[PDB]
Amino acid sequence: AMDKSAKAPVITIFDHRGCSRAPKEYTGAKAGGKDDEMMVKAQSVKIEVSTGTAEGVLATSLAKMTK
Amino acid sequence: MLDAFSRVVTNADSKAAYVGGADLQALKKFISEGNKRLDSVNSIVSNASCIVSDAVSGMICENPSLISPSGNCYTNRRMAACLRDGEIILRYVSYALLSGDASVLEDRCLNGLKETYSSLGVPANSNARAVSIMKACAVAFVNNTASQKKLSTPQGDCSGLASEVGGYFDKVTAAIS
Amino acid sequence: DAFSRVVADSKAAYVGGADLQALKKFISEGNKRLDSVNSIVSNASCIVSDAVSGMICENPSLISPSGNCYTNRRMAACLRDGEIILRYVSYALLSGDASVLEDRCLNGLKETYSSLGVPANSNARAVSIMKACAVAFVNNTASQKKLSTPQGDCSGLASEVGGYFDKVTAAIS
Amino acid sequence: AMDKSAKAPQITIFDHRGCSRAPKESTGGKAGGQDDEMMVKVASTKVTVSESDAAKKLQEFITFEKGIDGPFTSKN
Ligand SMILES: *C(=C)C1=C(C)C(=O)N/C1=C\c1[nH]c(/C=C2\N=C(C[C@H]3NC(=O)C(C=C)=C3C)C(C)=C2CCC(=O)O)c(CCC(=O)O)c1C
Ligand SMILES: *C(=C)C1=C(C)C(=O)N/C1=C\c1[nH]c(/C=C2\N=C(C[C@H]3NC(=O)C(C=C)=C3C)C(C)=C2CCC(=O)O)c(CCC(=O)O)c1C
Ligand SMILES: *C(=C)C1=C(C)[C@@H](Cc2[nH]c(/C=C3N=C(/C=C4\NC(=O)[C@H](C)[C@H]4[C@@H](*)C)C(C)=C\3CCC(=O)O)c(CCC(=O)O)c2C)NC1=O
Ligand SMILES: *C(=C)C1=C(C)[C@@H](Cc2[nH]c(/C=C3N=C(/C=C4\NC(=O)[C@H](C)[C@H]4[C@@H](*)C)C(C)=C\3CCC(=O)O)c(CCC(=O)O)c2C)NC1=O
Ligand SMILES: *[C@@H](C)[C@H]1/C(=C/C2=NC(=C\c3[nH]c(C[C@H]4NC(=O)C(C=C)=C4C)c(C)c3CCC(=O)O)/C(CCC(=O)O)=C2C)NC(=O)[C@@H]1C
Ligand SMILES: *[C@@H](C)[C@H]1/C(=C/C2=NC(=C\c3[nH]c(C[C@H]4NC(=O)C(C=C)=C4C)c(C)c3CCC(=O)O)/C(CCC(=O)O)=C2C)NC(=O)[C@@H]1C
Ligand SMILES: *[C@H](C)[C@H]1/C(=C/C2=NC(=C\c3[nH]c(C[C@H]4NC(=O)C(C=C)=C4C)c(C)c3CCC(=O)O)/C(CCC(=O)O)=C2C)NC(=O)[C@@H]1C
Ligand SMILES: *[C@H](C)[C@H]1/C(=C/C2=NC(=C\c3[nH]c(C[C@H]4NC(=O)C(C=C)=C4C)c(C)c3CCC(=O)O)/C(CCC(=O)O)=C2C)NC(=O)[C@@H]1C
Ligand SMILES: [Cl-]
Ligand SMILES: [Mg+2]
Ligand SMILES: [Mg+2]
Repeated sequence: AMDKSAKAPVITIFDHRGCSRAPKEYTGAKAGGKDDEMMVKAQSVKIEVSTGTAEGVLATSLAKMTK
Repeated sequence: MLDAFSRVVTNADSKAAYVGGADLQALKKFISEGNKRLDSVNSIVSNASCIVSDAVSGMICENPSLISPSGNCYTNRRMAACLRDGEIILRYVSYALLSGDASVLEDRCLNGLKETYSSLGVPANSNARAVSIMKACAVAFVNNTASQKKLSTPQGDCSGLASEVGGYFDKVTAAIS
Repeated sequence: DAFSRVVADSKAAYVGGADLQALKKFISEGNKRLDSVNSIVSNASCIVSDAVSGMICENPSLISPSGNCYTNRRMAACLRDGEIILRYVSYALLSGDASVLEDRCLNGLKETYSSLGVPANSNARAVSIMKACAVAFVNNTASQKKLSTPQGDCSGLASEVGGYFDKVTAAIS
Repeated sequence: AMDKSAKAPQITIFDHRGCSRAPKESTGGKAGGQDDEMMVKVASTKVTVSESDAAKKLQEFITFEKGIDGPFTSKN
């Protein structure tokens, strides 16, 4: 069911091939190739929107509307 | 099902889950079109704020009464809730695209959603337009026919994945319209 | 006068009707100029986001633990500054003048950035990406276009806004 | 001088020709034409970005994707 929590799956796709910052978060088995420099992250997160963002969208909308 | 993400998708905990290395090699052969699929997800979610804001502001420029004093986006509170919902929907669509399956979208986002909107008076025609703008954004990011110089990915034809993501948006539209 | 007071007087200036007619007699190419300003201002969030994102994608060390955008606090300040700069440039274009941009945004800015350690080459890149965005919006050649403006040449206004960005670059580089 | 207050001009351009929401905010009377349905507003407001919003932006930025416009210039 839609549970009214305002949570959603936040996916972060880290294709960091060639990156000098070493992987460390993933601790499962290694591939022995470029898959060791890439990762999919997912996390359940409450989605929030600020009043500043809301104000910005309001201003954009007023400026872009005509009639 | 993506087993590493089972607790993510049930909101069972707030712990991050990680798929790299051999687990990622395997994920890409579990799902189809693996590299392109992950590129497609990346191009959508990395542009989420803009997709949602452009969709909501476009919904509004087409129907300005939404931010009149009687409209359902009037006040920062209502605008923020609408932007939030657009993002929730977009993120569930992005999970459908990551996994290649609409189930989590249907079950954890869409089931019961229309009845909530009906009870609140969230206008379904306007909501459908926000969703159709988001869909258009996603299809353009996935099936981006600009030259190699302008793409973050090796050039090739991602029209199939664009059609697939479009179908997930269509499931949202059918559920809430 | 009304805008100058605002940018000595605390409340906003609302310039419509006959006052708008008068405004357009004292700025060059008034109608085109207001279209040009709106094309930037109404798209400000994407302009700032794309510029900061591009600054970072060109130099990811900026969000490493030793980079100047590390922590939400610092990232927030950088996003904010991009917006501040874009706002002053946009007001220069509205007013047809650089005096407020120079006095209120640029004079003293490099000294502040030097003391903070805000990296000048990275900052210059954020500004240059915003410049490219603004030129395209003025000329209505960005990917997101205004549908129905009367066609004509706004290259003069595009040059003018480019010059305001160049003042920013010169001041902070 | 740059006064460190984070205040900057905030412009709203309203080309609201034909809009059914009646104008009520002008103070200088009527042009007798379409300027009577258009307005430039300028305020001086503090620019603020919350830490939580900056975190949302970082989660987008860290993946080195782009918008439709521009060349792809990342090496990562
Ligand atoms: C290369 C790009 C980078 C340069 C150059 C630099 O200065 N920083 C670079 C990258 C960078 N990465 C992080 C943070 C995270 N990266 C990952 C993903 C990697 N971890 C893994 O285990 C694997 C694969 C097996 C990866 C690929 C994750 C999960 C994080 C943590 C953050 C998150 O958003 O979850 C940063 C941020 C600062 C830091 O932690 O170093 C940077 C800038
Ligand atoms: C037409 C577009 C609209 C439809 C249809 C609808 O339902 N609402 C529409 C417009 C709309 N306008 C505002 C708010 C303001 N508009 C102005 C500018 C006008 N006022 C003037 O005096 C003149 C010219 C002489 C104008 C042109 C201003 C200043 C505001 C107030 C808000 C502000 O940002 O300062 C709204 C918002 C809700 C409301 O106030 O009615 C809407 C949706
Ligand atoms: C009000 C006058 C009004 C709008 C506001 C605007 C809304 C709108 N937007 C599109 C389509 C797209 N928007 C896109 C968004 C983005 N591209 C980027 O590069 C950034 C990161 C991000 C945020 C701005 C994209 C990719 C698209 C798709 C390509 C395209 O331009 O069409 C539409 C079209 C929707 C459709 O096709 O049904 C609309 C309506 N338009 C307005 O009129
Ligand atoms: C990181 C992987 C990375 C980027 C992020 C990106 C940065 C980049 N962007 C430009 C140029 C433009 N960006 C524009 C922005 C927008 N256009 C829209 O329609 C939306 C609303 C808005 C936000 C996305 C625009 C208009 C331009 C100019 C386009 C043109 O000229 O027609 C550049 C180029 C900067 C330069 O020329 O100096 C760059 C690098 N690229 C990345 O790799
Ligand atoms: C539509 C989606 C795009 C497009 C995509 C292509 N991507 C190609 C290859 C490719 N992408 C990745 C990165 C990807 N794999 C991962 O594991 C992760 C993250 C965890 C990501 C983001 C890789 C590793 C590869 C393969 C190696 C490479 O070529 O770099 C690709 C080419 C191969 C193919 O055709 O199958 C394409 C076409 N291309 C486009 O033009 C649109 C915009
Ligand atoms: C570069 C900016 C553009 C371009 C712009 C042109 N706009 C022209 C005319 C025009 N624009 C407006 C709207 C403007 N005036 C206002 O007072 C306000 C808001 C307060 C705005 C947003 C008006 C009223 C007009 C006059 C015509 C009309 O009645 O609509 C225009 C025509 C020439 C001119 O008037 O000088 C041009 C060329 N055109 C382009 O092709 C680029 C991309
Ligand atoms: C934006 C395109 C819309 C619009 C949206 C509004 N939604 C409002 C309330 C609301 N939305 C949901 C669904 C949301 N919560 C979840 O947990 C999930 C999925 C898991 C989703 C998609 C709920 C449950 C509620 C009520 C509770 C709440 O807000 O947290 C809403 C009203 C907000 C308020 O008055 O506080 C709005 C304005 N409105 C529009 O006009 C367009 C069409
Ligand atoms: C983003 C593209 C940058 C970047 C920017 C940072 N700026 C930081 C602080 C800061 N900025 C200003 C100037 C600002 N305030 C004003 O009043 C005006 C104009 C009227 C402007 C343009 C000030 C005065 C300050 C310091 C006081 C404050 O934070 O408000 C900042 C924080 C540094 C720190 O706390 O460590 C950052 C990160 N950083 C980057 O890496 C790119 C290049
Ligand atoms: Cl676009
Ligand atoms: Mg099922
Ligand atoms: Mg990449």
